[PDB]
Amino acid sequence: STGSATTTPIDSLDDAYITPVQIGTPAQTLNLDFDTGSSDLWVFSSETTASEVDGQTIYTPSKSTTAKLLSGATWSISYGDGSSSSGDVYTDTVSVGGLTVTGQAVESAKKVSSSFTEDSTIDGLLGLAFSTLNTVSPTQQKTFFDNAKASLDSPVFTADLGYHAPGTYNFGFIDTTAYTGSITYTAVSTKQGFWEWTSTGYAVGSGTFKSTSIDGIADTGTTLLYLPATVVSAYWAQVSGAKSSSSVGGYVFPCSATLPSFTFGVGSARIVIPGDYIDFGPISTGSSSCFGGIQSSAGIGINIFGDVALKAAFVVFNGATTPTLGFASK
Repeated sequence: STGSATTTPIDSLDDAYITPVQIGTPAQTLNLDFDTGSSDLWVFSSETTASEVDGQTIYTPSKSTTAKLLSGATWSISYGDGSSSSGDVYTDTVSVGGLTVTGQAVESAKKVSSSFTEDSTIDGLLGLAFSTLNTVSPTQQKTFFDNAKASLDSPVFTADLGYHAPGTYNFGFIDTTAYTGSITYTAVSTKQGFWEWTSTGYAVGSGTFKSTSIDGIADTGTTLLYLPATVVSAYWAQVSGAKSSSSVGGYVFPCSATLPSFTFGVGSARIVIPGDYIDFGPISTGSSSCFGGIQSSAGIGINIFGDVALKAAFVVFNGATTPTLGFASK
């Protein structure tokens, strides 16, 4: 079996991407944030505190003839940004782009943090990291990909995120028309539950490539590219007027600037992030100071190849017995 679904930026800055997911019988369609950095499928629901719901589409399990309360099960998660959510658990039928899993754990929110409430375009998350990170207690639950794996033509999913435009998540096959040249595969560590790999280095604009090992995670659920402070300093040094701002919380730059590209290494291959992808617009409405898309990972504790990097590539999440990651230009 295979599945294929279109993923859409939630706003003009590509702050995140949503993908339609069918849950329950009859189908209830929710727009979820596919997140290769976490492993819970959770949704706004009929159970969510009313004051915490503001424009989102909810899952109503009492209206699904295939929904079953998972007795005694609860979940609670806190994300790298500082947001969180929690509730109970149903099992139900979940389909993505024509691919169906029966008995998927659907985590129903009773509480969500303000940042979720304030984001009317995201109805929940669909986690695609490794199931070892799933927060359901007392019995851990499997991710959608893990449940589907055995049925897929090939145990893979691919992420093809667009710059200011729609893209695609495919399950079970590689669309050879979606990329240029070849796919370079690179080793993955699952020891932290993430799609964790090691980049072979970087370049800034037309500058010389610096060979250096950068350990990080491929994370569709993170907007920006978070790298070591030395690397990030080297990048913003090439932008006149750029500076790290304590008050804003990162590197900012004059909106009139033209940004250089940023290249990262995958083995001997190279992925080029166009400079336009690194512009996240005014820090506040009407300001001529703009927020940068490459930021320091110091104090995160891990480097993050988020959307800024991944949308410059066709990315293969290979879930074979020994997982690997593949990157191609497009």
